[PDB]
Amino acid sequence: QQFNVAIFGATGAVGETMLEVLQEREFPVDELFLLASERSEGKTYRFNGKTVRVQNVEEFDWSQVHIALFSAGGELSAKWAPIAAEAGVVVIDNTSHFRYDYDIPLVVPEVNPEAIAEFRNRNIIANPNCSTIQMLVALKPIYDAVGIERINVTTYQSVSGAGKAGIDPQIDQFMDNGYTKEEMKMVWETQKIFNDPSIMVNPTCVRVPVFYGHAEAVHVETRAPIDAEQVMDMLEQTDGIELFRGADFPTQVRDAGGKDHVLVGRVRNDISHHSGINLWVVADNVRKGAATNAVQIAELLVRDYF
Amino acid sequence: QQFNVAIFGATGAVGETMLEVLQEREFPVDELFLLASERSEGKTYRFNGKTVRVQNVEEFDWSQVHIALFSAGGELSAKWAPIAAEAGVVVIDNTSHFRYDYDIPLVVPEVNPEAIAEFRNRNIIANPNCSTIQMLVALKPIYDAVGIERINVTTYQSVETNTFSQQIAFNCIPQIDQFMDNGYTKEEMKMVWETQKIFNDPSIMVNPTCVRVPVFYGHAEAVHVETRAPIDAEQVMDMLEQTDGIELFRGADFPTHVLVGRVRNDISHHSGINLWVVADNVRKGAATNAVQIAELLVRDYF
Repeated sequence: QQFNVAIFGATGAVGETMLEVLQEREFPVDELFLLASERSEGKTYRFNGKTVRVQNVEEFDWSQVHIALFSAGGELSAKWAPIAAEAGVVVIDNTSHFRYDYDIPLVVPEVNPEAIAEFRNRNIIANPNCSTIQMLVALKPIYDAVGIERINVTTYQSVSGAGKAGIDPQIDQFMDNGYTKEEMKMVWETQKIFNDPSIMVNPTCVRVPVFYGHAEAVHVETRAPIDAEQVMDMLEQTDGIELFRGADFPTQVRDAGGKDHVLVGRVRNDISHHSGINLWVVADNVRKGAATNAVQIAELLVRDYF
Repeated sequence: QQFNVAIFGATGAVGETMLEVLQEREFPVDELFLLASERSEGKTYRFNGKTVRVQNVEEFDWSQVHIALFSAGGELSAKWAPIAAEAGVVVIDNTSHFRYDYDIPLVVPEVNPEAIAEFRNRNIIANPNCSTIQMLVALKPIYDAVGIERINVTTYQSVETNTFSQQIAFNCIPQIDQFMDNGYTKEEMKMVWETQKIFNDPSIMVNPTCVRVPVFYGHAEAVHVETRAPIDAEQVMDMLEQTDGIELFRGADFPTHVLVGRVRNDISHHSGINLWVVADNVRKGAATNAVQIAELLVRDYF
């Protein structure tokens, strides 16, 4: 069984990464379509040994495809995802646009793959922010074991918007709580994915002068005590996570290792407070994390619903 | 009344900063003596409109001095402080060496000026780590008002070379740091011990994360405080404006004198307070703190 797939925003960095991930993950693609604006039309890419030509989204017949991956910015998704959906395409959307819609599932496949069933509400599934993906993958085993009462998290990214490959702010006027509109969005994404309005989330989204890749410092207040050693064991077993325990010798120092893996380290309890757990979570290639999450959604969608 | 003051480690950066702070604060100095090893002897500095020559510590008569400010490294304080103290000098030591000794006070004048009294034990007062000083001045009003149950703090260094490495997110995974058995570095534990000592409170839990990546302009700290009674971030923002030496910043662009910003409660948890603390010259902070101790010593003890 093979499926027709579109990538919208195919000439952008995430869109290009999506093609690479579909190939690397050996997704059962029959025909691949690459969509962009008129200015990008005619550009060529190689996928599974075949040539694919970018075409204008304005001329595209959506009846050709089963699933579309969108990564061309929120306003274009706002316009085009309803149109693809109406044609019977299931859109996996890598923008902020549909993440907060009550009727649209927001999915991290290691955490809430059950939510994918709700694709039939609107023919759209929302891909979360890489920051939220990273954190939720790392926290889920802890949540499952002992519960989570409160998360305090600091995220770090470049001031310039570059560094997303790693290989070369407005106060929220409604909440009036001192958190920025980005920070509140993380709260809402986190609570949605956990499907748990009782989890308190307190983010600080920090811009750093110069930074390649993305990092988060995470403190969690658990509902039952848990030893750092236990959570390190859990994370080591968990899929998609690479745990770094630290090196005593040069030969024990490791590189990033994975293509799109959640890199975890500095795992430790609050001193004399074992219902407090601390960890840092890193993504070297931010785009590959986002793209991979989107493809994992498509894999499960195809498996259980097609 | 004027006092004879020595600086040991005069040619080091902190030593030079101490000279500058003594001058800027108009400390009542009779004679300033500048001390170092054989090699640095003969070097000159300007102080209070005078040329002062660096001399060898090995040949120095300590009976000349009332107060000495030390910042030549831990082993040298270990060597010279008991020697100076025996000669009747009150030593204010900038190193970590004496900080954790039960009979030596560790003093931040805004927080625990009472502890200076314990200088009579061994004629030594310990100056805290520059990052601990920075944090404790910001937390003191909060501590006084509602108390503090738990502090979680991250300290950041200021801005293949180290410069480039400090820009790579993968280095936030601390593969090559040396950890004590509880998962924390010596450096981080020192912060724990200094905080509990200065607040004179063995019950305050302290959880420090001391990092060299990412880096910010100035010396930044991110603090979460778990209080003993709820307090509004607006109350807290009021207190910090009505405290001298602290400057408050609003706006979501922070980190961007001691500066304090992003002050907010944990959502629906008002006994949680979050804030950033940024110092422009954290080394000058340490020097200033040491000179402040010397000031209270002169005023209240001499």
